[PDB]
Amino acid sequence: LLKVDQEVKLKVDSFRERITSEAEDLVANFFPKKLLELDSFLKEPILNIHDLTQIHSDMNMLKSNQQLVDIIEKVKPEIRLLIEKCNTVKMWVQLLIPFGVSIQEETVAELRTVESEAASYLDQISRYYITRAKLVSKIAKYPHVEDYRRTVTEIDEKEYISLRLIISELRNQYVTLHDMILKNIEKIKR
Amino acid sequence: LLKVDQEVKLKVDSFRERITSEAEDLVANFFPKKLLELDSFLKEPILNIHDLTQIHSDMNMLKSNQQLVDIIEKVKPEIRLLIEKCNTVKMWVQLLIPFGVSIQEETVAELRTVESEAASYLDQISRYYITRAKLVSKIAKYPHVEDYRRTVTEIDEKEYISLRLIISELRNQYVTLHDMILKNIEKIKR
Amino acid sequence: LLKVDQEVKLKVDSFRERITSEAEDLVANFFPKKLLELDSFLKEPILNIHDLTQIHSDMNMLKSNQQLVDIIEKVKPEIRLLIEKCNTVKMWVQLLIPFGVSIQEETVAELRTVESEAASYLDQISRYYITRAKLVSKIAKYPHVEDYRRTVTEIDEKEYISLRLIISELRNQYVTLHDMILKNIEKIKR
Amino acid sequence: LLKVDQEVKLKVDSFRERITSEAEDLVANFFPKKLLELDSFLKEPILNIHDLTQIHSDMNMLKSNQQLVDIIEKVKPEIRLLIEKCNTVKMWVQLLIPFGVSIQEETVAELRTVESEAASYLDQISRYYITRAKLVSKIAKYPHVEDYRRTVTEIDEKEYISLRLIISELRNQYVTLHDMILKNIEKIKR
Amino acid sequence: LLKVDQEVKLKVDSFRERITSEAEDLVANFFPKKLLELDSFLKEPILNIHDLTQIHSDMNMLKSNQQLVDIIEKVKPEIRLLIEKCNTVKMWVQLLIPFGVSIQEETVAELRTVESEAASYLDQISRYYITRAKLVSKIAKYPHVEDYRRTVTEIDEKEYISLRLIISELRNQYVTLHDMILKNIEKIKR
Amino acid sequence: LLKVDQEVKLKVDSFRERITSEAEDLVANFFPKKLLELDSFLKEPILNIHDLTQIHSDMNMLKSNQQLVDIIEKVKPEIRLLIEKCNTVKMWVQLLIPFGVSIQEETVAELRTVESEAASYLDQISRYYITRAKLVSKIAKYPHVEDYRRTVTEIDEKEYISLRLIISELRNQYVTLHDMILKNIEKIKR
Amino acid sequence: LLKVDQEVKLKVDSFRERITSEAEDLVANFFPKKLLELDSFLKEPILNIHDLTQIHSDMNMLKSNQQLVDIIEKVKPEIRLLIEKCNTVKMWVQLLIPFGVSIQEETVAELRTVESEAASYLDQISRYYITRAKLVSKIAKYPHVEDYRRTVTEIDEKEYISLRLIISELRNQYVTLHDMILKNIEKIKR
Repeated sequence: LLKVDQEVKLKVDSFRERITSEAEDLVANFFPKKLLELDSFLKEPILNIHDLTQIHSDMNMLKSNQQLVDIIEKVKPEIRLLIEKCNTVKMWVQLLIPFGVSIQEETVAELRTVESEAASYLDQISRYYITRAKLVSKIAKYPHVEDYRRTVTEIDEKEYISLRLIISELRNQYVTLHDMILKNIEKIKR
Repeated sequence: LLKVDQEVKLKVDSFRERITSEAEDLVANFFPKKLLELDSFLKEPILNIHDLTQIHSDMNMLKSNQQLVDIIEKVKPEIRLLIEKCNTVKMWVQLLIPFGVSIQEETVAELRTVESEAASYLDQISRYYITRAKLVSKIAKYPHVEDYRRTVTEIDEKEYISLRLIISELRNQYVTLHDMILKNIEKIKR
Repeated sequence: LLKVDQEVKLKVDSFRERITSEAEDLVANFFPKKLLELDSFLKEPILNIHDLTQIHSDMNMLKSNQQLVDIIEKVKPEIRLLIEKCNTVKMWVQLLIPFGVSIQEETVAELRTVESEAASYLDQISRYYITRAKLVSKIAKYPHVEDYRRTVTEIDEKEYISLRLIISELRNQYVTLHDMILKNIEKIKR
Repeated sequence: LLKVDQEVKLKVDSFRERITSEAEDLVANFFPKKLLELDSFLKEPILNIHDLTQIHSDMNMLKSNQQLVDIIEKVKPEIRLLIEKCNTVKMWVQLLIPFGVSIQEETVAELRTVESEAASYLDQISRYYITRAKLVSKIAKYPHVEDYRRTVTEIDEKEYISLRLIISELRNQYVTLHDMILKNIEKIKR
Repeated sequence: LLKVDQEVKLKVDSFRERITSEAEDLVANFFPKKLLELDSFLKEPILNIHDLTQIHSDMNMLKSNQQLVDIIEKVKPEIRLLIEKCNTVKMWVQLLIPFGVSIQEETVAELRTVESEAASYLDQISRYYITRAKLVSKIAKYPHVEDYRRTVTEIDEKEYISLRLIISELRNQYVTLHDMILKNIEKIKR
Repeated sequence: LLKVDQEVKLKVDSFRERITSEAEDLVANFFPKKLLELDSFLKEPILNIHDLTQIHSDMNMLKSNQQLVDIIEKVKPEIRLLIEKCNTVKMWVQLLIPFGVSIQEETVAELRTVESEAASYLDQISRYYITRAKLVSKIAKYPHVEDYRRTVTEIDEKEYISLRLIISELRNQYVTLHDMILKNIEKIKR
Repeated sequence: LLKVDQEVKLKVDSFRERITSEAEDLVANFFPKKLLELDSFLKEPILNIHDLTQIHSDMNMLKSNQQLVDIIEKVKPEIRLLIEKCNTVKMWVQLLIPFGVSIQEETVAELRTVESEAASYLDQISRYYITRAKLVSKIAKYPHVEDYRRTVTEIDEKEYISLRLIISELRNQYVTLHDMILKNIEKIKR
């Protein structure tokens, strides 16, 4: 009835071994290394501006806020890395064969939530660009209304607080995931 | 009261046998073969670009991003295959006659979820085209606003990360489904 | 207090007998006959095109996709038949007088779900026409944007995969309903 | 503290008697009579057209589909009658004084659901007119797009299947309500 | 720590006595009197028109339906009275000091629901005016489309069935509330 | 590890004492005083108009309804006072240290609901102004449609019934809150 | 299998110590200091205006309300500080290793809710600017409608009550969080 070609099965077994090796190295070495790198990034001066008047840009309908754009470019690669690394670790947890079954399900759900939240971060950076564009377009059509000029300054300041929250939250995820997977794996294995 | 013509019943029984044979071959041979093919596809250079500056396209309102379009064309057939193959396997699980009843219901629900998620992937590729079109149309109407030019570059980069996530997720589904159906079928049969 | 004219009651009893006879014949003979007809329809070449480049239509804002329209015309009568036949069977289950009561309620709920899903299929065919029309209208207003031309090709391809899914799903419903009603009726009757 | 004028109380008691008499006659005689009338209406040729090409109307932006309008005019009075008759029966169930209390609550909830569904039927007939109007208006603004012409034909065909479903469903409600109220009243009274 | 001026407390006690007296008279006398008045109103010829062709108004974009407007003016005061009277009774139930506590909570919830539903009735009369206005405005912009003329006739007929349902439902509330409060108060008091 | 500067702690303790004193006086004296003031306000002639024809304003697109605006100005300060006073009382309940714990949580939830409802009242007054403005703007663009003139009269009448409901509801909150906090505090303290 | 480089582990341990020290100082000293500062801010005259006629600004489409803008500028830094400080404390609670486990989860959930509410406050300040702008734009297009002029005055008054509610609510959070974390930490540690 159901049987597998030995040659195909052997090649599949190598895939299982490769995923396991990548996951063990990622949790043991990559996750800790990133926590140190992100903590230093928060300390850097660009993400620690005391007064938000400086981030504001000057217009007469054209230039985007250059200071904010540069911060976004540094943030985007880090969000992408968490999404790619998390997917590999999640598959390793699912592949592992085990009370123990319940613990494994909790770990997969927790990893799944981190992946979904990361996508939200990428989406919010995209939403800021479209929203700022609509308001900047509005200023040209109705020059006299002061509030339209005021809203564009507010959207720039809100993004700065938000981007710092994303970097801190990604650093939080690495330490929390590292500790949780290490404690849970011993129970899941047995 | 209720009785069936023998000739009609015999022809129906052949349909039941045909569906069962296709399902056993699909789980035992097709699902494993695809996992190997998709894993190689991820390794290929086009899906592994290190810097997302290269994927960006240059405009003066016309050409779509050629590099992204080519990647989408390769991804679409694979999503279609999972939808067609999953439907045949789901019917086999429903047809099987069996604690055992509960296990069978779990398998049908799990297969149903994979089918619905696959449709979502096809929908997101469609949404990207309509959204990019609206933003490209906006650039022509309001040339001066820089943010509108910035949003179209962002939508191209977001799609690249998303398409790679779809290929990895489809590879994840094949290994997870193969293992789950094989373990569950022994219990369902008895 | 409450009593019924004998002449009116006799005519009502004939209605009850007529509905019962139609239902028994429909489950025993019509449902099996349709499963065979639909399975052959899937095998036919029009619903099995290997490459979706062929289904694409050529425009300079006018002609709809002729190949897709012809497939839709064949699909619509089959969806209509399931809705009409299911309503008659559902009334027979409700009329039957019976643990047994719970089984009867499950059957009515299952029949009700199949009826609602069938209406969804008719609605999706309608939505495709309105959506394709809006996008085709957009191409004329903004000729230069390539993405608008690309979206109309994508909507045609998505519909082809969807229509085949509807025919396969209707075939799935007939076999599942036939088996479920036959097993459940013995328990419901007793 | 709390007491009622005898003259006012006597007049109220006559209202209670009148509602009870109308309800007993409606369930015993009106509900059965309607089931016979609606069953004959379904048999009539206008509601049984084999091919939906005939219902389609011919345009060059003006005339509504005459065949569909005539069917709607016959359907509207029947939906109105169920709403008015159901309200009187529901009040009788609430007035009755009684395990028995739970049975009474189930009957009121079931009667309430039938009343709400009937309102939905009246609403859908209204929605078809507004939707067809918008699409017919669109054809004039953009004559070349064929899909806009195709959608108006589809909306006419969908309505025909829907109107027949309403007549069959109203016939279903009468038989189901008649049987349920008669069985439940004996328990509710005691 | 916490104590109240005797003079202020005495004046508050008079408020409590006044609310109690108004509530007892309203449930014992006002609620029954209204049930008789509304029942006669339903019997009156204007609310009982057999054919809905008569309610239809004739236009060449100007006059509202005079017959419908007159019916609405009679209905609006009655809906307002239920809202004002119900609020006073609800406060009396809350003030009463008492198994008994649970019964009191059920009565307040039931009174609260009647108050909210009454507001819905006032809202629907308002919605009809805005909706009819938009459709009448549409007829002038696009004279040729017949369906726009058809929709305005349909909205008038739907309102007539709805207004009669409101008057019957308000009559239903008075009898149901009268009976429920009288039965519940004895338990709540003890 | 964790310790507090004595000087800072002493100043914080004075804040705790001040909040407690304000709350005890507010529940014992302010809440009762307001109930008497609001009850007299309802008795005043402006809020008791018998016929709603008088509130209607006469237009030829300009003046707002003066009678309604004056009533709104009196209502707004009272809604603001409940929001400010409720916040202080809620903090006192949270600060109190205690079966007893559950009673305290119920009181905070009840106080929180009253605060949220009060904000809704302020929002509805704002919505009326924007909605009336849109309809008044519509009358000028399309002078002939009578229904647009009719809707503006209806929105004025609906607001009058609504404003009286707000004043009565605020009076209801004061008596209910006074009684509930006094009964609950003895249990919470012990 | 899983092991960590000693040098990397030592650097991570220093991160854990640094976060713990910052959290203990923040709860013991920063949270109490802020409560005193905010309480004085509420006492200041600008946030205590008796009549809201003064906050209103005079227009002939141009100037924003200067008095309101100045109040917003003072409020924004305080909301930002709570978001940044709360994130550090939340990580300390998660890092702590412990009935005790349940208490820790409650504290993290409570801290998470305070962080989300703070973001809502920043969002509402942004919404006021966009909404006031749209209404101010409307006044210019349609000068005659008085209600549009009335709505802009109402939006200014609503914001003043809202900003004072934010400052009071932030002061409430500091005292509640300080007390809760101090009581919970002893149980969480043991």
